[PDB]
Amino acid sequence: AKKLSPADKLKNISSMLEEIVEDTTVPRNIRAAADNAKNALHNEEQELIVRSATAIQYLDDISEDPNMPIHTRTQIWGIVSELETIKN
Amino acid sequence: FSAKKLSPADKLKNISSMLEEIVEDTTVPRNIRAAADNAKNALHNEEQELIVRSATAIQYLDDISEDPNMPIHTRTQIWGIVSELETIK
Repeated sequence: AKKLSPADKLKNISSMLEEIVEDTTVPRNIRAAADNAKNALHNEEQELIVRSATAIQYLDDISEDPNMPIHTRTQIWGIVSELETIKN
Repeated sequence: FSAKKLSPADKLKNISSMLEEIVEDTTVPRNIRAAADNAKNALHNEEQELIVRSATAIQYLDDISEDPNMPIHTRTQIWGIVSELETIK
């Protein structure tokens, strides 16, 4: 009857982020934004909800970019929605 | 200004597609696959407004989440679908 642990959620989100970072079809700056978001989630000086908010902001900032591929936008939406579920 | 975002239509499409993935997934208990189809059809219940349909779909998935037989991969897929359903407003 396992629920998903905070560690598992962060690992899943980070993998979704690395999927964008490694999608060499994606513009450099968007890949950079996803890696910043990814690194934000591993800031050990912050608790999870503060890391999550930080990562959300890096992702919202880039969502404003004119050359984002349709597939990447759907991906970011999923990552952000998952980030917003993180509580405690 | 509102942010560049997916349309509600596109969110629903993407959620339905993710649900269909579990439905067609043979490694999943039939009851959990049926729950994911139930959730998917709940989204197209044009009898209700979007908030209620989303919640109904979430409810199907939350009810089946307490199933001890659920595979790890499916649990992650459902967390993603629920998260996205929760943004439907």
